[PDB]
Amino acid sequence: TVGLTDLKVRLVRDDFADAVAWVARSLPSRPTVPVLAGVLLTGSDDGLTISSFDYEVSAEVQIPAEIAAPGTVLVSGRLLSEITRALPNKPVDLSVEGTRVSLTCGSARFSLPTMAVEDYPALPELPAETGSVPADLFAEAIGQVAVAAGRDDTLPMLTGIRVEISGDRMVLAATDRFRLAVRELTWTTKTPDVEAAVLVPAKTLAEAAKTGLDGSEVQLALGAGPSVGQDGLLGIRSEGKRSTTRLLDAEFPKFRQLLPTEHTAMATIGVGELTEAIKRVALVADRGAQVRMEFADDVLHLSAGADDVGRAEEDLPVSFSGEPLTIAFNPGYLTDGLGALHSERVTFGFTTPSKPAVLRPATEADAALNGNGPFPAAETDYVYLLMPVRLPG
Amino acid sequence: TVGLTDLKVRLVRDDFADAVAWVARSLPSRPTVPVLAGVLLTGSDDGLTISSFDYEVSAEVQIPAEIAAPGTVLVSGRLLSEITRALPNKPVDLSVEGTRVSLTCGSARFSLPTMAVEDYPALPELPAETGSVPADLFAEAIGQVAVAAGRDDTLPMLTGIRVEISGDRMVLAATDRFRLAVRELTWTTKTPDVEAAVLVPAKTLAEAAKTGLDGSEVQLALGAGPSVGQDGLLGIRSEGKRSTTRLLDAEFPKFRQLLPTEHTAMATIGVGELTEAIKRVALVADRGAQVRMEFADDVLHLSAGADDVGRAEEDLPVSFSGEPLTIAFNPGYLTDGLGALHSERVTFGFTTPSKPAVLRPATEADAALNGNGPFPAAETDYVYLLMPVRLPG
Repeated sequence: TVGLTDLKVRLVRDDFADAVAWVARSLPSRPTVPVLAGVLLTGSDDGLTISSFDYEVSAEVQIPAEIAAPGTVLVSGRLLSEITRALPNKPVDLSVEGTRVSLTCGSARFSLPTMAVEDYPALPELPAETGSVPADLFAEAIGQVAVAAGRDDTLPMLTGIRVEISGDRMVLAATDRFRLAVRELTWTTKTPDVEAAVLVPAKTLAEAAKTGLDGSEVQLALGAGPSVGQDGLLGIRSEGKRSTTRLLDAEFPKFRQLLPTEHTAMATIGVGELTEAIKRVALVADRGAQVRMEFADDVLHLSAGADDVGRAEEDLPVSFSGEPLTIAFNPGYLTDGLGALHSERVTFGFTTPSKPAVLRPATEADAALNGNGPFPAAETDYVYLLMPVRLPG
Repeated sequence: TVGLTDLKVRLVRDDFADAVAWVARSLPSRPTVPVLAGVLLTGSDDGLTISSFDYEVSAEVQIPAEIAAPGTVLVSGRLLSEITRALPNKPVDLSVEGTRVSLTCGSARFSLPTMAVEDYPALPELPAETGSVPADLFAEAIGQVAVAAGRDDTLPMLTGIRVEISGDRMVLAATDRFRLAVRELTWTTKTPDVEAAVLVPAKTLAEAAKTGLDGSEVQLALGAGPSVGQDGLLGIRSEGKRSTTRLLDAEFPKFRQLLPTEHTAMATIGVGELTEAIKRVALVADRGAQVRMEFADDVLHLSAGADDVGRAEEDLPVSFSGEPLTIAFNPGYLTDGLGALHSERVTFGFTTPSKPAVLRPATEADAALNGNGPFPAAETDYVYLLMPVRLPG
């Protein structure tokens, strides 16, 4: 709450820099309201609360700090971040001089102008906790799904990652219209028979996955009972670094219907070698490119390029089964999926050279797979559905 | 010379990739004549000559290669570079199919279109050798001087580095109008009493310093006797990688006159600590910045910034001597010089807070320097003359 006192605090660099860092990354890029570019520093009760709010993304962290006089100060976020990033490891003194915010440290001294906290907005209080998730695994999931998230703000449906809860099983899924990534993940709920679904901004969720899921556990807050998701914001708290994200109004397109049941052809090949081959063959093509995969008798004839700029073709061995095939994909999307599998060997589920193709981690179940087909699809944890492209004609 | 035969050659990746690399970096960025974007591959006498010419920069290298049929082929330089950069370590087959240039390697095969070598220009034959220089030391010099080279093609005088020869002593010097870097370097001449001076494009010379002076010695070819420099081009050969650079018509401004004789004040301080302090204090200022250095009683009060965006100040110890001082410089240029010294301790020669300041490596001769002054200037190997800036008023 507002403090009539002028702040006066002592901190340690490491803590202050880490906090100002994680809070600075969550800042926007100088938006309409200049005040939003500022960072809030609320010193009280032996702790310094560093906060930032974007009317969409909230970031807050508290630090142990020897308080000499409480207070609240708003200061340029980017400038604070750079300075703190350049401070020596010596402890940091921080006082207020009316309209200035003196920051002393060793032999260096800084004097930043105080931004009008009077105009600064509030900081949304996070919703009621809904459950807990493992950090590294959760971040891995967000990373695997966000790969196929739409990055055009003119199509909000794709701009987000759908987070679904159903007991101790949640489902993350995003799509860019051509690629559709899905990932099941088991967690812990505080509402036993909770079932809900929400669309989170992919950029912000991925942003938190890179720098927020730093602890051993990550708390997810959406609500309680019938109010799960009703709050309209998603809270994420880990290691005292708690952040908020306003949800997307648009609803996610029905995606489960798009997942094939049976696969006409199936291929299994090493991720690394395939990726290298795809990049190699792609270098010939220009920006607008196309990787052609001709599956025949456990051999993949990976061709591409045109007769004007040049054409490339590389032959690789493959554990193939089913009817032969000649299917074309986008090199970028294909590389994206292969890189998101986080597996040592990839399995492709092909239906039609014009219908979508499944990319999922290989399983020893698929190793014992030979016949004419069709073949049932496996229930892998992560699946990447890529829409192929047209062939020369 | 033109070969009626269609080329057919076998090489090893490492050699071919290194050659195509060094020759590709010397290429322009798709200039007026598309043919210039191509790379020349002349296979003859057990060797493949990879060449490229920009009507200004020439790059040529020869590789050992099993020739099955000689020939000459022109192919897209960037495409060749990327492909060769992505080839496996297996040997590389290279044949010509009329209008195509098939390149086989292991399981991968490429087919690039042949560019019209009929329109390709000649490759300037290098001038008569003038002498030899140590590689690492020569590159170090070019790097130390090029730091202060003008990068605006609308002022050719600054666009180059002046290379002067006088026996076994050469002098490299460049200037950007505000910073003026000079470097003396001893080499070996083939024309005993040779004396000449030339202006080389700084971008191209630095380009060669990063990737051309790779051997133990670097040969410099300008001419012989009175024809030294008359050729109009500079040849540089090392480890069979020989390159040419067309000289600049504009003449270098008289710079020796600008070097002060006596210094009113002198400072000696560690490079690292000073650099850190300058960057720290600079973060407060915006793009258009200014580092203020107040030298007083072996203490440097390094302040900067304005009362609107903020102001910083850091106090450092210094081995100072002479009249006190308060001088301002540009943070970028100052950092550039300090980084170009390649020394552990820097010595500043100050004359007037408005006149240029000298930055040169510190010497134990300066360690025994105390008095009112003036002080004579030392004849260091490298000197960086920085023009200060105006103070608030």
